[PDB]
Amino acid sequence: ARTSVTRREYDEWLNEAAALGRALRYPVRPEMVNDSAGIVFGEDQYDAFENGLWSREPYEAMVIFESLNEPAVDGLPAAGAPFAEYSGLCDKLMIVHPGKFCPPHYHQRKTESYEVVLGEMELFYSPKPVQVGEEEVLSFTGMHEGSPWPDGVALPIGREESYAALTSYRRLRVGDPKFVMHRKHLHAFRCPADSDVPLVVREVSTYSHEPAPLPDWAGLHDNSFVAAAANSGRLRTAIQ
Amino acid sequence: ARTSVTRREYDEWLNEAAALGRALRYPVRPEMVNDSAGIVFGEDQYDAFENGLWSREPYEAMVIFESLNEPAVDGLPAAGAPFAEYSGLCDKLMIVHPGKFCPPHYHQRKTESYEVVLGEMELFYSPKPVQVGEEEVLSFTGMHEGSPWPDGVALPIGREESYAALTSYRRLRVGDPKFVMHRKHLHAFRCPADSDVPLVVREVSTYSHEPAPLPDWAGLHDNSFVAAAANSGRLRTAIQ
Amino acid sequence: ARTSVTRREYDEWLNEAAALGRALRYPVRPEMVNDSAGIVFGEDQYDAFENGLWSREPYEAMVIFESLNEPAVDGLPAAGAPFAEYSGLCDKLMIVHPGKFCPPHYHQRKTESYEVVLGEMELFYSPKPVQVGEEEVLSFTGMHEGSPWPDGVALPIGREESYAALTSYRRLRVGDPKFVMHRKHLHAFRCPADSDVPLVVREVSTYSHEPAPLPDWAGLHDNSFVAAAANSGRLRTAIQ
Amino acid sequence: ARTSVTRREYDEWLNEAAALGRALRYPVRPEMVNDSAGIVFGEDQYDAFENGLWSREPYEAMVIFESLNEPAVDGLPAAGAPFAEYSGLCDKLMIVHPGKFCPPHYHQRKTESYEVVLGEMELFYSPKPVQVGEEEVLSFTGMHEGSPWPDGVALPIGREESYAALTSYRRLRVGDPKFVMHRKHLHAFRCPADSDVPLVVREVSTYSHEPAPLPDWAGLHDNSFVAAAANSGRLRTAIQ
Ligand SMILES: [Mn+2]
Ligand SMILES: [Mn+2]
Ligand SMILES: [Mn+2]
Ligand SMILES: [Mn+2]
Repeated sequence: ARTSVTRREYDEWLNEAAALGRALRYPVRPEMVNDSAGIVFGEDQYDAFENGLWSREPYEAMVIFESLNEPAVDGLPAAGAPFAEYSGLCDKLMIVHPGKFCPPHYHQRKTESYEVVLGEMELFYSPKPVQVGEEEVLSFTGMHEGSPWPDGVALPIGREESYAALTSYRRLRVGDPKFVMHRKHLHAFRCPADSDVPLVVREVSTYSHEPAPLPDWAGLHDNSFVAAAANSGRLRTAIQ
Repeated sequence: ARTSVTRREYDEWLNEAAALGRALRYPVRPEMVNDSAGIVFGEDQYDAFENGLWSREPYEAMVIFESLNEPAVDGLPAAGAPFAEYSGLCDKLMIVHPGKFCPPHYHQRKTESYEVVLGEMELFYSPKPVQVGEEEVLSFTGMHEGSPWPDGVALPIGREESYAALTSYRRLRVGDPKFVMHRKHLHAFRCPADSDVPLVVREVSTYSHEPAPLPDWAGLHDNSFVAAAANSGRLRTAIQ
Repeated sequence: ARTSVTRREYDEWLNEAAALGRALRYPVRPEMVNDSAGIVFGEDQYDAFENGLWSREPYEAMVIFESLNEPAVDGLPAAGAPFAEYSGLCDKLMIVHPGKFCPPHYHQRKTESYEVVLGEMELFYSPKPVQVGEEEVLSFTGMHEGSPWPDGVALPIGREESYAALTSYRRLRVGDPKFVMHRKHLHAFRCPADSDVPLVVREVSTYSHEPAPLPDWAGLHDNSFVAAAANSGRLRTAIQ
Repeated sequence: ARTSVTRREYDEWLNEAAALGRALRYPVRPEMVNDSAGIVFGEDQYDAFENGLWSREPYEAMVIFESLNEPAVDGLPAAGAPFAEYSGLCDKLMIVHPGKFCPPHYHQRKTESYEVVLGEMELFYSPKPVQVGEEEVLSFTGMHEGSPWPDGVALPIGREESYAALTSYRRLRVGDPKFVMHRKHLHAFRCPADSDVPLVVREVSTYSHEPAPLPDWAGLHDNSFVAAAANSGRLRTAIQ
């Protein structure tokens, strides 16, 4: 069971990913292609590189080039500081290879939108949000129900369970309408294992908190993954 | 002095603009190409169509295809409703022809980011925000100073003044970093008059209020144009 | 019945076409955007501009940006001069708006290939080549049969006849294999009248003779259009 | 000294190259992505894979997706068969990684054109053609002189000499005019070692003879590489 990705493996992975992005017209500047864009969700997932990203095997891994992550604090009424973290502007391109996933997780503050740039995205999610604290929350459009998963979705071994709660399915393609994923909703997507290209999608969402706009913003955790193993990973990718 | 755009003029304008968008890989669906995307800022500006969009003359006009404008209310703490309008997710592509402008204006709630897809964008703005009400506002990164205007920027006749306060300049190109324009800041951009293609840019910003997420969101005006004439226009484009 | 295209009409037509080209990644340099790229096939066809290129009306018109047209004479054996004209390298992008056609014609020397860049191309042609002279010609792969025309192909009024001989149909899309159109074959294509974007296609073919590589190449006519009217046009477009 | 490329190495190499192609809008169909597109020029060059394609090391290797290679025999006068091989239509996209080369070689029949799709191409060539046989050859535009090589062009070890005769230099970029390379001219290009993306270029040339349009076309060799070692390779790539 591999426990890390080699330097060559990582660089080629993010270097191909970077060029594929620019071609697809995304402003990926070298500053952004770094030892953090490449993500492996868990020590169990480093086996993704035992056969390669073109192996078509079910693993939790991806690359994320972030071009923007504006807090949007400036100009906001002082009385809005308490809730300023539920706002903000994040823009990032994500690259997922055939068969690979972006593990089941939900965000307390972040609300995301998806725009397929290349390939097809099989989105999985829970139509019901999670009750984060006894506090009262607003409603409006919520998350619709969606469709039944298509047959044959191979899930990473040992993470089979983390997908249970994500009953709703959705197939987003290039050209489709923008898809909104409200905070507090369990989501996860994958690139069809039999894809001919890597899934590529522009994520326009609210601020991305990653472990100072405001003092109370200091190291906030906004990523909550079902499978605990995934949590010990998103933090960084072990590169030899 | 023409006082409206003919049906053919408008359709060709938005239909070229629509195709140009899809080619540049923006998800412009026909639903979005409507009698509203095409905007003429003021009765004084319908003269843009006397010689055409490729006349290279200084006029205030543009097309905006909006793919997303999510309120981001769902999942927000009830106690955040008062400030929920300062958040939200808007995604739109804008097309500005050579010599044309997006008139001087500022938003009280909206914070924008720019990503040049095609061409070059000559951004003009005021380094100081405006004092909207006696209420207290937050700070953090603010707006940097920028550079002096390049010589020879022809401004639309009769609107010469509205650009005065926008002393800071900036030339954003394809590939450059995401450019953030904080709310309360006077902004305005143009496509260089001697351009060979239309300027095209992806605007990722906070919710765009246009004349119901929450009761108090009912018909909110978040667009404040310097030149009053521009105001009586953004509302709609007179098409014969 | 309009008998010419105005300067603004022409410029806007080729200027939108030019930018759409670069966006689709075709090397359209300004030298190429000239008073010749825009083509109207016959005086009967200037009525295309009566309602516009977005009229969706059946007319023979198009724009052709030629990036290459190499004779490929250098390095060729002296003994090959007689047949050097059937060789050469031409590279051009073509833009056809919804409902418009590229009139029925055949080339004696030129053999073309099509690559759909944007939109869909409805190709019409004759499965049998024409007997040009009593001279003996070679064979090999020839032109396959193809399919029946789909219902509802509106043809330009008065040119209805010139399409008779082109019984074979073919719908080429972006991604499809390269389609080869051998010389001596009657062809003509159009952009589906109900298209949402202009048809755009990369034509890679042999040398394009337009009214000196070799003395005998001096002003050669390699374009032979069925409808006589089309012939007196391809020469130039009447611009006011 | 590695003497072959592993299955995974090969696949990932061509799989990334294939998707990069489609993104840049080239019609790369799966049939085209095969155990031949990936090319290693010589057993001395398999060490390219010891550190990877992103090693930035000087090696002779590349991938070539061929979409068209029409003989253009059909419709040609019987009396033209002797010279039909100097004609034809080849269309292919080529992918060269940072620091890698396309070894010095010349073609007796083929004449090529280059169009940079992505990156920058540093083309090297000899301004004088080679005298292939006592036969007489035609002339017209020939090959201009060009420029001095830029300092610091690292050449693959052991092949340093094969570049000597290619004294003329040229830097072709996206948007530049079509570049024509006449047959009988020694050429070779590379992607700048410090490139951020792989060089990608559309090669539109005459028929590409690879070891039956006409009987005398049977297995013709039109590729003549300076370094002998390169010749024993282009034939096939050793994959474990
Ligand atoms: Mn997420
Ligand atoms: Mn604005
Ligand atoms: Mn033709
Ligand atoms: Mn060659």
